[PDB]
Amino acid sequence: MIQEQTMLNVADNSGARRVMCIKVLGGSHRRYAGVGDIIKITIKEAIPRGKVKKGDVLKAVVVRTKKGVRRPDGSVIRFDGNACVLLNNNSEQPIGTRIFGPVTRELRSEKFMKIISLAPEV
Amino acid sequence: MKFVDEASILVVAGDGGNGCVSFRREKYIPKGGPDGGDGGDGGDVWMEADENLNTLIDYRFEKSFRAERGQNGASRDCTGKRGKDVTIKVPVGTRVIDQGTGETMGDMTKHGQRLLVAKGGWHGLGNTRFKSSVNRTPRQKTNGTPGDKRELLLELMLLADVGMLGMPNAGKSTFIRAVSAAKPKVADYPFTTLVPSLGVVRMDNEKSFVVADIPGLIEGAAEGAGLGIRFLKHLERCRVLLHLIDIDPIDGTDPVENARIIISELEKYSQDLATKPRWLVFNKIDLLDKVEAEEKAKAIAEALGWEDKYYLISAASGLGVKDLCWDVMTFIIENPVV
Amino acid sequence: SRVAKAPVVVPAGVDVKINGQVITIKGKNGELTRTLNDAVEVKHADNTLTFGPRDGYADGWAQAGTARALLNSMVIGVTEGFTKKLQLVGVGYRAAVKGNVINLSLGFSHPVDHQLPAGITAECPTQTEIVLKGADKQVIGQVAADLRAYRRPEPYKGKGVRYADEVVRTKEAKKK
Amino acid sequence: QGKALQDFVIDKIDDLKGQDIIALDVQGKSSITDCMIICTGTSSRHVMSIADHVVQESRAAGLLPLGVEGENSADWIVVDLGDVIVHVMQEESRRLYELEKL
Amino acid sequence: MIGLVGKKVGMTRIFTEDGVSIPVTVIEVEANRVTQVKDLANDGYRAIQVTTGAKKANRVTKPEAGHFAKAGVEAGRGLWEFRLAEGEEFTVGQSISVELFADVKKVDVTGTSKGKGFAGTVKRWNFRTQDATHGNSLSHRVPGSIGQNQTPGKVFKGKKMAGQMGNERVTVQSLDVVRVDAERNLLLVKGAVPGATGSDLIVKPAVKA
Amino acid sequence: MKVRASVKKLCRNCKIVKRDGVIRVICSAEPKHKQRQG
RNA sequence: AGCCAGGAUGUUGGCUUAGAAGCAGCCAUCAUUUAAAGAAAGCGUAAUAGCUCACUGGUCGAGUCGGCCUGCGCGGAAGAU
RNA sequence: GAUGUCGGCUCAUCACAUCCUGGGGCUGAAGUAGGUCCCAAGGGUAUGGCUGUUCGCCAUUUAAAGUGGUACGCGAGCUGGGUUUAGAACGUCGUGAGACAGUUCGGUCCCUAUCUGCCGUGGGCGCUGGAGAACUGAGGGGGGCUGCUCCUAGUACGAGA
Ligand SMILES: Nc1nc2c(ncn2[C@@H]2O[C@H](COP(=O)(O)OP(=O)(O)NP(=O)(O)O)[C@@H](O)[C@H]2O)c(=O)[nH]1
Ligand SMILES: [Mg+2]
Ligand SMILES: [Mg+2]
Ligand SMILES: [Mg+2]
Ligand SMILES: [Mg+2]
Ligand SMILES: [Mg+2]
Ligand SMILES: [Zn+2]
Repeated sequence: MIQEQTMLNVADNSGARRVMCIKVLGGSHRRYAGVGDIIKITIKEAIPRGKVKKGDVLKAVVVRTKKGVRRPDGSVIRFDGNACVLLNNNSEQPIGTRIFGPVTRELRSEKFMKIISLAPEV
Repeated sequence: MKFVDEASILVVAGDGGNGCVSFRREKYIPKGGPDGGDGGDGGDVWMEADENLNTLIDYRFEKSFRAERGQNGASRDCTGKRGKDVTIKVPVGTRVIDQGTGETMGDMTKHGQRLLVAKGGWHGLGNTRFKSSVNRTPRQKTNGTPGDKRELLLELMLLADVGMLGMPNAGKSTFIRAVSAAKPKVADYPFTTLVPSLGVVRMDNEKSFVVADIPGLIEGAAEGAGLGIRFLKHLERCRVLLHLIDIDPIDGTDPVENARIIISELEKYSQDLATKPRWLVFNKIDLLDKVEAEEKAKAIAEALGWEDKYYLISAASGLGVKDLCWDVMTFIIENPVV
Repeated sequence: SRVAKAPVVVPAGVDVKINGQVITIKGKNGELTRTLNDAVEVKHADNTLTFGPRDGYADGWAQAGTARALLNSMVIGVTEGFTKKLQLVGVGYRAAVKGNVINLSLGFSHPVDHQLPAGITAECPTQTEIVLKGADKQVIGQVAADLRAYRRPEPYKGKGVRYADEVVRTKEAKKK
Repeated sequence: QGKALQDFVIDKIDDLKGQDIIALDVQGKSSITDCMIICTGTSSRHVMSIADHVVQESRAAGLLPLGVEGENSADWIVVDLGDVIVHVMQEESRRLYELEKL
Repeated sequence: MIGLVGKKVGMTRIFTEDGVSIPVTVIEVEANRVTQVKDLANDGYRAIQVTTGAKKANRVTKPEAGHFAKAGVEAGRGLWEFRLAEGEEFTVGQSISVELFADVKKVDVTGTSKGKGFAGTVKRWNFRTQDATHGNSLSHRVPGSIGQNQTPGKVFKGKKMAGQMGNERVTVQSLDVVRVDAERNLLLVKGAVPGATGSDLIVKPAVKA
Repeated sequence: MKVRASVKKLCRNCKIVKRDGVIRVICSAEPKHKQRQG
């Protein structure tokens, strides 16, 4: 799963490269973040010319998980690497203009169409 | 709902915490030392500017806003918690004035701007903070510094885009009913409205403007003795100042004289309102059933000599209401300076 | 006590039966029966009903006068009847009666249905007007309170249900 | 519904004065839809009004939208009409998010 | 109405037309035969005593043999009582089939869960294991404190510690039934039921909404 | 409504009543005068 | 105490007053026919209106009103196995 | 004549002077959201950085991150960071031995459960001839939390927000 103090990659071109999931949203005693969830991240590595800087705190949406995603027919969607899309703090909207890599269909269920629309895969 | 300025507020900063004179005694240590936690910092009252608000109706009762007492310093080096900040919701453009040698602390500029009005009291140091070689068992305690007792006056100017100026016989209040749904008091007697009221004209979802009606003024209003000229202070912010003139007034019977009497005190309020592009329209058209209506309109328009575009409307129902609003909004677009 | 010093008189065509401490005032407008407190006595006499207490009771005349009040309303309800007036004020407020049930629409998300007692009837001369007809003043008062409790008026606009003669407070409230 | 919702959506957007209507026939490049419509919004209130208009007519048409995203912010709002995604966005958002790639 | 009593044979998934896999539990039910019917006059409450399966004649002793012979029923694995619902009636010796569960669409399954033996505090009551390092000595899965100081001076009843876990009656409520088979005597119920394979299960219509 | 040990007729339209063994004040004119804990 | 009625006449008293007709401000607060009416206490109207009050008449018919002293009670009265 | 102290971990229990959820009164309660008071203890009641810290400040969530009692609950359940016997050093005091409710580095936490208690599981006997089953229920225990979205409805309210 995805929990606090977890190194995270980025699935967008916002400017970050490595972030830290350090707080997961959703309710009290929230232990894990699934494939579609709102999490709080801190930038650990970013391009100096990018739209975001080092140490910034903002919201992210999970895209890919190591453990996988359980389909209603006992099918898992595993991945090699954990990635997220960065969002503005006040409004949950994508910051990056593109998505790099595959995205699961589960984001469609939770009404995340910004990531699904401009993603050149599933 | 309605627009009322000149709100007053009393705010007090949270008093600083109080330290405690306590000593530490343990199982094998009869002489442990002065162990008394310091107090907590007092609460702080803040100011916040929101775009949504445009009135001070919530502060015409001048409630007393309390920042909670700072938590007293507890024994065993337990520091008291600071009181939570108190934030008061304030519109944009308000003036902040103190009672007694008061000055403008700050002017609201944009949404989210924060202004400090009263800083909380400092915490009271416990006996842990006063031990030394001279005195090894400090019994002295310091009271927290008191909070700031301050009187606040809030002055707000009108945020409307269109302001009305006309005689009490003119249908200023009833024109709001024709252009919006605000339901102000309308009757056949002078000085029906006592305070300015707001109104929003939304003919399309994308575009809209705010229009406010202002209480009527008389010949003698210039020097005073009536409602004064103080209600024209809520102007100079409107992009356009619509002017209503009552054709063939029932009790006036002097259309030529009273048409230009508005400009008389308009040129004498503070700076003649910088001669902003005030229009000129007539009302009570339905009273004149036929061609006599606009026949007199040109007769009374040539007396002023302005000769610019004039609109013949009746505030009772339609008849130019639906087309004058578009032209008012058209003027708004090319001029974005407020 | 001193109210009970004035005995009541029953009109013509009213039958009164005493079977111990139970009083029946059955007549033109239905049949009703009430049990007493076992401490106040009513004596059969000429066309007039009197009340008195029992010796050795602390309350004495204090509670005897109570029966003089309730029995007074009993003869009124069996000859003249009891009328209760309730009116609806506010948009989206409608009232209708279907048999022994009043249909209510008071801005809720579901219709409101009320079941009436056996001896209570209601009429709707207007969509915002309900009139209650009954034989006992206590029963209609409870029914009127039940209707009122759903939408007790607020003092800002007066929306809700109210009695015809009831006056409600009006507040010129302006803040927030 | 197929090949008819393409004209149905364009009619509804043009009914409320949409500008620069473009239809992308993404038959196989994307694995979620069959065609896409992108339209411009003059102002923030206009974008919300366009989005509400297309959703409301869809319910009367007989198709429930799967969801919308740009509710709080009117910079870019999407409507999921099943096989068709319709994007209506402001003047600025059509250049920062360049939707000619698909 | 009443339920049935049967035996769990295993668990299997069911594939729907849309591809959704429904994991179900397969319960075989033999045609239960009523051995007694109770009445208010004799016992003061209405219930029917049923039996299922078959039992070997040698194992069956005389006392229950007369019990079965009185009702005209052969030997059975066990006996159970189901409470009636104020209007339903059964007769002695009537066989109970399974097709009556074609409308309940919600069943309650009761059975003896698996026996885990003497279980520790961590396994039974889901306690928190203490630290395995930082100097900890001989105390990892121990319960820890079990009370306060001398002011209570005792251990309260119902305190959570180690003991026998499982091997007791467990009820799982509001279980969806998927399919019922009459000619094969199978009942497909969605979810997992208590007990091991081959254990006796009691299925009843759901009492909640 | 205010609940306090000391209860008195604040205005001329305040009636003192004993309900369920406690002292209460009912104001027919306006409900600000309601008291308890007499 | 309830109930049924009356409760004005110069007079919108003078001034400031857009409006002060009793009840936003000050003033005198006298004086007319009456069983009684105060340019007057409260609600309401910007102000007129519209409700009361002080006070009077009629039915009803026997105790009513408010101060003291004293006995016994009520609330005030929330803590941890 | 003795490890027994503060903090932390595990395990909790009780009171209500109620933090949230629940039911209301008043309001200077248009609505959402708030202010104060009454009833209500069924359930729930945060993660990290700093410091040994309880407490606090900070960052970010939640409906909330309640106040207290229980040898400031709990070391024959654990930890030994604080303090601290024996070592050493700095500042100060004293000629000095040394000292300092001054600081810094390091520094042994024993017990196989007799009784009450509690968690489970059995043997004996009784229930009036014996035995095998199946049940009613006198009583006892467990559980009772709540966020978000949609319809109602952009409806009531509100000039609009
Ligand atoms: N037939 C007709 N009567 C009108 C029209 N406009 C006004 N009136 C009449 O003239 C009266 C003038 O009063 P009103 O419009 O309320 O004036 P106002 O705008 O409130 N001015 P102020 O606030 O200063 O009193 C109205 O009450 C109405 O009887 C009109 O267009 N047609
Ligand atoms: Mg006006
Ligand atoms: Mg529509
Ligand atoms: Mg919206
Ligand atoms: Mg809106
Ligand atoms: Mg909404
Ligand atoms: Zn009162």
